[PDB]
Amino acid sequence: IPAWASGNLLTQAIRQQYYKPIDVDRMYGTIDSPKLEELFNKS
Amino acid sequence: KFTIDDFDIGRPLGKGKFGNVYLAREKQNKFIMALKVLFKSQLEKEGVEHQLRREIEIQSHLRHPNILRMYNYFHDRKRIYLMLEFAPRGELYKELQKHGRFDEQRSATFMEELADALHYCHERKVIHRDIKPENLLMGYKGELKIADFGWSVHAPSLRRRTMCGTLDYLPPEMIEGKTHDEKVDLWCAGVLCYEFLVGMPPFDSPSHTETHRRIVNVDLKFPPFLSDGSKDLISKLLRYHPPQRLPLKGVMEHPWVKANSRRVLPPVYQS
Ligand SMILES: CCN(CCO)CCCOc1ccc2c(Nc3cc(CC(=O)Nc4cccc(F)c4)n[nH]3)ncnc2c1
Repeated sequence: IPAWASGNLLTQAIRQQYYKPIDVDRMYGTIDSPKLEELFNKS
Repeated sequence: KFTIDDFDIGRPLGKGKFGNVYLAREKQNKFIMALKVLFKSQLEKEGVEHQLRREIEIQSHLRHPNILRMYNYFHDRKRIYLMLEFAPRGELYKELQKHGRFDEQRSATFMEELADALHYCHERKVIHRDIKPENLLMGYKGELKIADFGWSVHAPSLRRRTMCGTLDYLPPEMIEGKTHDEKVDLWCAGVLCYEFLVGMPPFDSPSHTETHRRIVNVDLKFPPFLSDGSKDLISKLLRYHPPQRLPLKGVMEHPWVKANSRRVLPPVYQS
């Protein structure tokens, strides 16, 4: 389990993220998605 | 766009009917999320592609503070990956089992959150159909997150016939083979509120026949420790007749909810 992913390093990062939320609609909701029709076809 | 190589993988968080969930960090943004990993050949052999598709379609288009977010999704040669909100306090069911029962503040809070999330769903003609503790997660400040949409449906016009959900939560109309509508979620909310307060669901029996009998008779037996307000809300949700159940706005306005809820909305991104 890498360091970031447990104990206080995790706790602090989570707190941080709660109080400084990022723009997920832009950072992720803006990026292309595979067509649902295509999820079981070739990548 | 996304590949698995864009994420640091932390550790596993849970199972799932189709696959494993991992704690993950998107490297670019150092943003902590969860990644649900599904194997394509397993899904095809189980025959569940269409079912998985419909679940993704519903969850990926809902944005509410009490519904677990699906940020995006991607796939490679062998796997499909769902990018999900991380719920730092984890499974609600584990918390109920540890405490036995929740107090009135914690219960009322959760009810206000549930009702707000469900009303968001219903305004979009989405029926959930399997509200229960095991389908709920908790955020950083304990906030309810509806996590699992496995039985959910978009039902813009037609009544439904599918028997679905979980034994102790089934509404009468399901058991009786009637058509159903969004008002099934009202009934399940009522069962949930009782289970939060009592630690067992209201119709618990060792035989499926007896549980079904108790449900269709609405054989509700309130323990004496329950407050009058809590009983009043549960009683108004657990109506035999769907049209007589308290609406979700009615749950959010109920005096027991107003008096006891300590709901806080999470901070949101600011320009
Ligand atoms: C108090 C600290 N605890 C200690 C744990 O050792 C809890 C730490 C956090 O625990 C969890 C557990 C499960 C999680 C979890 N589980 C999860 C997410 C989902 C949504 C899901 O899988 N969506 C989905 C959508 C379409 C198709 C499909 F197959 C699935 N279901 N279950 N998601 C996010 N964070 C979680 C945090």
